[PDB]
Amino acid sequence: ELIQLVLKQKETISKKEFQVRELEDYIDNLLVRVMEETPNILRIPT
Amino acid sequence: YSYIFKYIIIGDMGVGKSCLLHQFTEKKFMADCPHTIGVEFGTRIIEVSGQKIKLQIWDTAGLERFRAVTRSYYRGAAGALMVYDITRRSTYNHLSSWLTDARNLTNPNTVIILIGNKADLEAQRDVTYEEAKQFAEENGLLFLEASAKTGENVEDAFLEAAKKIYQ
Ligand SMILES: Nc1nc2c(ncn2[C@@H]2O[C@H](COP(=O)(O)OP(=O)(O)OP(=O)(O)O)[C@@H](O)[C@H]2O)c(=O)[nH]1
Ligand SMILES: [Mg+2]
Repeated sequence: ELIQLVLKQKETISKKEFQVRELEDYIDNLLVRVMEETPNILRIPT
Repeated sequence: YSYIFKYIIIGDMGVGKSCLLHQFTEKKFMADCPHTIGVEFGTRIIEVSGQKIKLQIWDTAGLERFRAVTRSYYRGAAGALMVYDITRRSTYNHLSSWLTDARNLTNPNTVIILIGNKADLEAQRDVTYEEAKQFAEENGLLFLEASAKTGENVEDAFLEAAKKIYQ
């Protein structure tokens, strides 16, 4: 038994949610610029 | 083509927004649509009152929360597909707040069409035709049920909107 990794796994999870929101913030800020300055980058397919 | 109409598609995660876009612009439900990261758009050229028009149709994940791309996403929109899942009331219950956002982030003559998607999933219906059609009229929306999967009413949804935006 060593039960404390629950607290530690919690810590870990919080850290990755921070990591995730960080990356979503980057993307968003990038996409603003891209949409203003070369929107065709975001076309599909090609 | 000699005019361009900007469309947005909006609605909760997993209603089929990406799959509608993809059914329209490649008549193919390839297939298990895997959730949208940031922002993309397709095009199709249509014809209205004998005039050729490029639809330019933007897709992103169901946000809700304000974000950096939000303003410019709505910004120039001539039409908006507002989409719910026919098998999930929650997605339908949220329509009114989607319409709110839509209405203050686009121009007032922006044409908005309500899509109840996944009409193929009859067995799992969680929302009536009639009550969705009611909401549509109360709110001066165009309304169709559709299926991105079968193709059913997908073309019609985009073209019905295009007429009301004009020749
Ligand atoms: N049976 C059926 N499945 C559908 C239909 N439209 C979409 N799907 C499926 O439902 C799931 C979600 O569809 P998406 O088009 O990704 O929904 P979305 O609204 O783009 O998702 P987000 O990008 O996260 O907002 C996927 O598994 C699709 O394959 C439909 O008309 N019928
Ligand atoms: Mg999507």
